Amino acid sequence: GHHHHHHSHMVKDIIIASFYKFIPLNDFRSLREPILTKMHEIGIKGTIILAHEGVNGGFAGNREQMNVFYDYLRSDSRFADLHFKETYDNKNPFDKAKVKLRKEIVTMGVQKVDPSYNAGTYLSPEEWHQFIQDPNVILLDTRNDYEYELGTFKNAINPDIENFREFPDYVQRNLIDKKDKKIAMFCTGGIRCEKTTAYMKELGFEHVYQLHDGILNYLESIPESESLWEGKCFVFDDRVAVDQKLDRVYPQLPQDYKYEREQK
Repeated sequence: GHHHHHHSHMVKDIIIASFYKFIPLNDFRSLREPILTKMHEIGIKGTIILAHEGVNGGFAGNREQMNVFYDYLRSDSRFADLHFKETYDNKNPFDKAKVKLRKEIVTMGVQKVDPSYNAGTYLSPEEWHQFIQDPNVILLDTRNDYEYELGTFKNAINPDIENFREFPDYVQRNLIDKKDKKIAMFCTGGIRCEKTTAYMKELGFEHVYQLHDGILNYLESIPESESLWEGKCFVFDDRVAVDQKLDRVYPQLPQDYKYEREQK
């Protein structure tokens, strides 16, 4: 019933969820207090970002805690189908519960980017695996410089940006003459590519593709022996990065990360 100690079958019994959803939230400001209160009651640590355009977050707890909190979030009909993508550790990688209100759930700094009309641009990990072996594909990391340096897909280009809002300028100065080229984009869990792909499609890019649910989805789906992933995958929490097995890198990476998704 949740009030009895019963250790998980797993040694890594802390669940770390990552999620996002683009859906208009007219009352998004009024959701902050109820969600935050439930995090406090249940003992969830993590950061959830709310905006008019939707929700994004990462948070952690044991299975009993996640059962209660998933159910709570999903009790809003607009969130009934939130997909919590899980990785696991033996430590909670978040220091406290935070809910932030923002202009965007991930800040690219461009006014009318509609991530609807992204239909046809998503590649599953299996499709992606085949797609990005083509040396003629422009394989483009959408992540920040600190992320790229820890690890990336084989042959991936680094846009060398400090913040996601620098991405449109990168497109404008580097890719505008390449609208008819195959361009494949990826990030940690998919959220940034939702905006980059929509933004570029509108600009007239005809062959832009994005890795569905990002690097973490690929690492879970593709066996390590075949994987085109190199190095470690940066994450926006205490773990700093995870390896191909989606485990916290050991020994622990320096935690001047810096972390949370608001800096992204």
